[PDB]
Amino acid sequence: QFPRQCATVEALRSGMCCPDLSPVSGPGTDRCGSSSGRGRCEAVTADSRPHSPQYPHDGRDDREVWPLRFFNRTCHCNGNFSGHNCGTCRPGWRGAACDQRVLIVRRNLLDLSKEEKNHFVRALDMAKRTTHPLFVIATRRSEEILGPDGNTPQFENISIYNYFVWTHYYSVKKTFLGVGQESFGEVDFSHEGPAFLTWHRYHLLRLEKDMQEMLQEPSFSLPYWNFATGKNVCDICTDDLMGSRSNFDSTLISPNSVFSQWRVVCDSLEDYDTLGTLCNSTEDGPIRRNPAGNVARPMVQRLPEPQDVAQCLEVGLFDTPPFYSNSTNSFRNTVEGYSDPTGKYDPAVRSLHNLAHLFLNGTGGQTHLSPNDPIFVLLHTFTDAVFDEWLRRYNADISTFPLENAPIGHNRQYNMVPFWPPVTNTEMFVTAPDNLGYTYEIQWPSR
Ligand SMILES: *[C@@H]1O[C@H](CO[C@@H]2O[C@@H](C)[C@@H](O)[C@@H](O)[C@@H]2O)[C@@H](O[C@@H]2O[C@H](CO)[C@@H](O[C@@H]3O[C@H](CO[C@H]4O[C@H](CO)[C@@H](O)[C@H](O)[C@@H]4O)[C@@H](O)[C@H](O[C@H]4O[C@H](CO)[C@@H](O)[C@H](O)[C@@H]4O)[C@@H]3O)[C@H](O)[C@H]2NC(C)=O)[C@H](O)[C@H]1NC(C)=O
Ligand SMILES: *[C@@H]1O[C@H](CO[C@@H]2O[C@@H](C)[C@@H](O)[C@@H](O)[C@@H]2O)[C@@H](O[C@@H]2O[C@H](CO)[C@@H](O[C@@H]3O[C@H](CO[C@H]4O[C@H](CO)[C@@H](O)[C@H](O)[C@@H]4O)[C@@H](O)[C@H](O[C@H]4O[C@H](CO)[C@@H](O)[C@H](O)[C@@H]4O)[C@@H]3O)[C@H](O)[C@H]2NC(C)=O)[C@H](O)[C@H]1NC(C)=O
Ligand SMILES: *[C@@H]1O[C@H](CO)[C@@H](O[C@@H]2O[C@H](CO)[C@@H](O[C@@H]3O[C@H](CO[C@H]4O[C@H](CO)[C@@H](O)[C@H](O)[C@@H]4O)[C@@H](O)[C@H](O[C@H]4O[C@H](CO)[C@@H](O)[C@H](O)[C@@H]4O)[C@@H]3O)[C@H](O)[C@H]2NC(C)=O)[C@H](O)[C@H]1NC(C)=O
Ligand SMILES: *[C@@H]1O[C@H](CO[C@@H]2O[C@@H](C)[C@@H](O)[C@@H](O)[C@@H]2O)[C@@H](O[C@@H]2O[C@H](CO)[C@@H](O[C@@H]3O[C@H](CO)[C@@H](O)[C@H](O)[C@@H]3O)[C@H](O)[C@H]2NC(C)=O)[C@H](O)[C@H]1NC(C)=O
Ligand SMILES: *[C@@H]1O[C@H](CO)[C@@H](O[C@@H]2O[C@H](CO)[C@@H](O[C@@H]3O[C@H](CO)[C@@H](O)[C@H](O)[C@@H]3O)[C@H](O)[C@H]2NC(C)=O)[C@H](O)[C@H]1NC(C)=O
Ligand SMILES: *[C@@H]1O[C@H](CO)[C@@H](O[C@@H]2O[C@H](CO)[C@@H](O)[C@H](O)[C@H]2NC(C)=O)[C@H](O)[C@H]1NC(C)=O
Ligand SMILES: *[C@@H]1O[C@H](CO)[C@@H](O)[C@H](O)[C@H]1NC(C)=O
Ligand SMILES: [Zn+2]
Ligand SMILES: [Zn+2]
Repeated sequence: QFPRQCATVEALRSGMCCPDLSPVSGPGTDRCGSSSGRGRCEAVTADSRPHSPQYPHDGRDDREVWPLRFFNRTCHCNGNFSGHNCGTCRPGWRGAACDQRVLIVRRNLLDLSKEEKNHFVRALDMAKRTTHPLFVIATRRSEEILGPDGNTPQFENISIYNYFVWTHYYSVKKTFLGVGQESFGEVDFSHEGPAFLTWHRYHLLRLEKDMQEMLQEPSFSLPYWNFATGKNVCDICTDDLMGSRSNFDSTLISPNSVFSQWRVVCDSLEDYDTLGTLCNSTEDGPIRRNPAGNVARPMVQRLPEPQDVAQCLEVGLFDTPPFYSNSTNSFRNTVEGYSDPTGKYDPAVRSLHNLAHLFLNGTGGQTHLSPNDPIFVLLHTFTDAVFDEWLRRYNADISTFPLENAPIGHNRQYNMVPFWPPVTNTEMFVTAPDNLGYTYEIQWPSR
C-alpha cells in the first residue's frame, strides 16, 4: 500500500515515508519537494477518537489509526501540490505548477461511441497487465514485514488493476488474532458504516488517476453503469463491453471477450485467516459471473428499479446512529443497500448497491473478491453519482457524519484504509464538480 521508495528496511525502521522529488545533491536532499517549496516532511495527523464497541481488539490490527503502525512522518504538501512526494496536484488541478484546472466527465458506458467503448475495454485490460509504477503490496503483517532474516521487506510488485483489488481486500479482511485462534470478522473499514461512500469515492479517483498516467491521457475518465433499470439481464454484459455469458459454462465469460482471460487475486481467505498472511499478487482462477443466476435467493434475481434511486435521494440525513448496517432512515445505509429505498431498515432486505452486487451471482458479489470483476468499476461510478447528487441536493451537509463512536475506520477524520498518501473521509465529502475535478453526465428519474 506504500511507495516502493518507502518499502525499505531504512524507511520502515525510521517510521518516515517522505521520498525525494528532485534530489540534485544525492539521496535525501529533496524530500517532499522541499527544495522548491512544494512540501515538507512532517508528523502524521491521525484520528485518535473512540470507535464503537463492535471491535474489541485495539492494539492487534495494523489498520488501526492508519497509518501509524507503519509510518508516523509523511509529506505535507503546500498549495495545490499533492502526492506521495508532493510531485503531482490536488484533485481538480494539473500542470507542472498545478495551476491548470481540469474537469473530466464520467458518462454512461452505453452512450460511448464504438471507438470509446473499445478504448475503455483496452484500457482496463492494460491496467490488469501493467505493473503499478509507485505502489507495492505487503504480503505479511507488520511483525513479519522484514521477513525471516529481518532484512527482506515482504512486498511485491502488483499490476495497476490488481492494486485496486488489493486495497479493497485489505480494508475488508478479518483481524488475525493468532495461529490456532479464530479470526475476528466484525470489522470492515470500507462497508457497513458512514465511510462506505467516501472510501469508494477515493478508490475510483485513484484508479482513474493511475489509468490516466498509464495511458498518458490526462482526460481519461471512468464511465458508469446505471444498474437501476429493473431488468433481470445485465445490459453491459456484451462482448464489446464487459463480456457476455459463455455458451460452454453459464458461469464464465464468453471467450470472445478479453475479460474471460482475467485471473483473480485474493481468493485464498482460508490461507490468510489461518496462517496470518495477506493476499499476494499471484492470480488464480477466472471471473465467475452468472447474472440473475441465484435461483435459491429470488430477491437478488432482479436489479433495482428506477424509483428505488429516486426514493433513496429523499432520505435527508446522511447517516444515523449506530452508523452501521442496521441504521434506519440513513441515506448511506439505504444506498449501500441494507435498508429498503425509503430508508426503513430490515435485516432481510438487499437493495440498490448491495443488490447490484448479488445480482451478478459470482465473483462480483463476494466482498473480499468483488473488484476482480471489472463491472465493479462501473457499479461504483454509478453509486458515486447517486452520492454526488445527494451532496448537491442537501448542500453537502456533513453534520450527521459522526466524529467519534463510528465503527472502527469510519470516524470522520479517519485516514481511509489503506490509501496513500493519507486521506480522510472529510476530503471526499464535497460536491465533485467544484472540488474533485470530475462530474457525471447523467439524468435522474422523477418521484
Ligand atoms: C515514530 O516512529 C519512530 C520509528 O519507529 C518505528 O516506526 C514507527 C512508525 C513504528 O512502527 C515503530 O514500531 C517503529 O519502531 C519512533 O522512533 C522510535 O521510538 C522508540 C520509542 O520512543 C525509540 O526507543 C528509544 O530507543 C532506545 C532503545 O530502543 C528500544 O529500547 C527500549 C528498551 O528499554 C524499548 O522500550 C524502546 O521502545 C526502544 O525500542 C532507548 O534509549 C529508549 O527507550 C527507553 O526510554 C523510553 C522512554 O523513557 C522507554 O519507553 C523505554 O522503556 C526505555 O527505558 C527509547 O525509547 C526508538 O529507538 C525509535 N527509533 C528511532 C529510529 O528513532 C518514534 O517514537 C515515533 N514517534 C511518534 C511520535 O510516534
Ligand atoms: C444494531 O446492531 C448492533 C450490533 O449487532 C451485532 O451484529 C448483529 C448481527 C447482532 O448479532 C448483534 O447482537 C451483534 O452485536 C446491536 O448492538 C448489540 O446489541 C445487543 C442487544 O442489546 C447487545 O448485546 C447485549 O449486550 C450487553 C452488554 O454486553 C457488554 O457488556 C457486558 C457487561 O460489561 C459484558 O458482560 C459483555 O461481554 C459486553 O462487554 C449484555 O449484557 C447482554 O447480555 C444479556 O442478554 C443476553 C441475551 O442475548 C443474555 O445471554 C445475557 O445473560 C444478558 O442478559 C447482550 O449481549 C450487544 O452488545 C450489542 N453489540 C454491540 C457490538 O454494540 C444493536 O442493538 C443493533 N441496533 C438495533 C436498533 O437493532
Ligand atoms: C500467494 O498466496 C497463495 C494463496 O494463499 C499461496 O498459495 C497457497 O498456499 C497455501 C499455503 O501454503 C496452500 O495450501 C496448502 O496446500 C497443501 C497441498 O494440498 C495437498 O494436501 C491437501 C490436504 O490438506 C489436499 O486438499 C490437496 O489437494 C493436496 O493434496 C496442503 O498440504 C495444506 O494443508 C496442510 O498444510 C497446512 C500448513 O500449510 C496445515 O496447517 C494443514 O493442517 C494441512 O496439513 C494447505 O491446504 C495452497 O495450495 C496454495 N495455493 C496455490 C493456488 O498455489 C502462495 O503460496 C502465496 N505465495 C507467496 C509467495 O506468498
Ligand atoms: C519490482 O520489480 C523490479 C524490476 O521490475 C522493473 O521495475 C518495476 C518497478 C517495473 O517498472 C517493472 O515493469 C520493471 O521490469 C525489481 O527491481 C529489481 O530488484 C532487483 C533485486 O533487488 C535488482 O537486482 C539487483 O541488480 C544488480 C545487477 O543489475 C545487482 O547489483 C544486485 O545484487 C541485485 O541483484 C534489480 O536491478 C532491480 N531492477 C530491475 C530493473 O530489475 C524490484 O525488486 C521489484 N520490487 C519488489 C517489491 O518486488
Ligand atoms: C449463485 O447462485 C447459486 C444458485 O442459487 C448459489 O448456490 C446456492 O448456495 C446456497 C447457499 O450456500 C445453497 O444452499 C445450501 O444448500 C444445502 C442443502 O441443499 C445446505 O448445505 C445449506 O443449508 C444451504 O441451504 C444452495 O444449495 C446453492 N444452490 C446450488 C444450485 O448450488 C450460489 O451460492 C451463488 N453464488 C454466489 C457467489 O453468489
Ligand atoms: C489552489 O486551488 C484553490 C481551489 O482548489 C484556489 O483557491 C481559489 O482561487 C480562486 C482564484 O484566486 C478564488 O476566487 C477562490 O475563492 C479560491 N477558493 C478557495 C477555496 O480558496 C487557490 O487559489 C489555488 N492556489 C494556491 C493555494 O496557491
Ligand atoms: C427473468 O428471468 C427469469 C429467470 O431468471 C425468466 O424466466 C424471465 O423471463 C425474465 N423476465 C421476466 C420479465 O419475466
Ligand atoms: Zn466495496
Ligand atoms: Zn460495492
